[PDB]
Amino acid sequence: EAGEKTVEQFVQALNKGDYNKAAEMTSKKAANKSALSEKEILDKYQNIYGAADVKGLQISNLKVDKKDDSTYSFSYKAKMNTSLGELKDLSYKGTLDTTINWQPNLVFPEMEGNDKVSLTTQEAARGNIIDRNGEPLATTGKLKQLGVVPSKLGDGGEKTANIKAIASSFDLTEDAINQAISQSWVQPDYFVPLKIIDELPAGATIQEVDGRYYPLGEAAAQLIGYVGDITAEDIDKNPELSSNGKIGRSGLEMAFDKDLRGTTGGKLSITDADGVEKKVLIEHEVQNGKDIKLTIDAKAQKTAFDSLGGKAGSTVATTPKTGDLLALASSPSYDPNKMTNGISQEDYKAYEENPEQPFISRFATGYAPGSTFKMITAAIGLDNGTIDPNEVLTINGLKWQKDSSWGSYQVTRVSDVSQVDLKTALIYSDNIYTAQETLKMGEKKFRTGLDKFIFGEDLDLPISMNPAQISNEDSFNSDILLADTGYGQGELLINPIQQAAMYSVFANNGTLVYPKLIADKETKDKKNVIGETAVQTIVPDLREVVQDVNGTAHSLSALGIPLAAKTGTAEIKGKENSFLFAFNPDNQGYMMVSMLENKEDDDSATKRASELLQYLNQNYQ
Repeated sequence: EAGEKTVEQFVQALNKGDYNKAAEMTSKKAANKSALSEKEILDKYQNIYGAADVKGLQISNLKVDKKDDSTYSFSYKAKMNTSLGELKDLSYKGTLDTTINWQPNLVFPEMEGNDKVSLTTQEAARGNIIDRNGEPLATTGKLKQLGVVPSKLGDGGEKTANIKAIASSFDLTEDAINQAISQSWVQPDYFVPLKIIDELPAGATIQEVDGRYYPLGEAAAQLIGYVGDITAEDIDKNPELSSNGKIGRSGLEMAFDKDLRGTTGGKLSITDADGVEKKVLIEHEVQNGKDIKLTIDAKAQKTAFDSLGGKAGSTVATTPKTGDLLALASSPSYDPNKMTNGISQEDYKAYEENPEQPFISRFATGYAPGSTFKMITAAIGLDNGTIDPNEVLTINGLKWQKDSSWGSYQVTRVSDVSQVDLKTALIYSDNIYTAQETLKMGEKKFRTGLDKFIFGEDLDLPISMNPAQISNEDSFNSDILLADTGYGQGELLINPIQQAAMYSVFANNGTLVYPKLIADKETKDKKNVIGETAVQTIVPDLREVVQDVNGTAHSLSALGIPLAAKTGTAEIKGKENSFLFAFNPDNQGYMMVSMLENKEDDDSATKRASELLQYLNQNYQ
């Protein structure tokens, strides 16, 4: 009858922690109907379940018959979550009076009379994400935790005045302080945690508590990611997750959650009235999460993020001969510490509504590579024999088009240099030279040179990422699209990591070295991507891009360090992105690609790259 509804509500009240209503659905105390009073059932359920942090109690196979004229029996299978994992396949049985004749059979299947529960949980320590030199990127730190002692809080209006004072001095609703103070585990003299603080009234104290901590903060927020309290929804996906631990929601905290979380150790069992083991429900051994060391340099990461100055952009720093990802900075960013602990709705809405989008991992976002890609188009042209470094094109003005069939579109350069060869085009960042040489090269030869790269490949990196593409379809279907792809801004989509991968060929004499994030990983490369002669022709021109007084990266020559560089721009609609590629041509110890997305006028990726270049030249030979 309607007794099935009485069982559904009973499991629903137990599922969300409401033990008083669940106990209110029980029958009066007797020997035929119910074994305890409602308060006794309340205390038993709290003491047992809440100690085990029982959440996500879900039932199935619910069958309800009718035993006598006023009794109806019921049975169902149940699944539970504890600090020790999932309790699946649990057979519950009992009677109905519609009320519930409660027996200790309904706490755990095979308890009877005055049986107790043994919960010994003592373990867990999430693995640490450390940099290439052992510096912490995601460890456990001592955080400041403000909470309230109910006894030292006051009586009557004193308590209300102090609650309003604490709620006003730290921005929290009065109802939160009163709800945490009135929760069922709290005692008058216990420390009730309220918030973690990034003038303490009567009752407010602050403790030092272990918690997930990110030393670099926003500087590595996109890469490392952040952690969050496990919900019932997450327990639905993976059963072995403890119902109280933390789970990585983004970045490497999520990509490596199984390797970093370990397994909480303990034993949940049922004992008799005299404490002798009856049934072992759950038991596992303590296993802390495994630490994960990356190729990231802590100081290089911090410097590459600070150099972006909060503007929209990204910076990737590698050791091109091995592929070690020294730095993966994305700006703007968010506070991961304030994200894992206590984040207000207003601040999270400010994060999500920011047009610059601090949440996106810009180092893994496909972009038009800009006129930097000129290098690639040059190398291909030097491999197939299309581009003679000696030949000089006569270019008049700042705009050019193949013919009047382009209508209103023209390729734009910045410097009106009449005689332009390859070295001059690299020094002045000439887009017209590149467009003309690309059109003379043809689509077939250009795509032949391009397919020697990593277009369409899915890199072996623990970062969510889409493979780089040359264009939308397999053919350009347009001379304009071919020319624009020539100087790196058509339907091209290459994220900064893939950009560094492709550009590594100039530091390995034509061999592409795939980027590496895990330090233990072996070095994988791809040989004969571009010819050796193309490298030995372009790299000195890339030196001239810095040394010549009209090189677009001449401001770096003041640093007095061996640099081979190439600037770039990309117009999308108008919005303009700035690019800088730079590496040590003497020892190939480091390589760097930086980007300013939708740059402010007078701003450039080269204007902010000096300090990172100095650090990399000092510490990576």
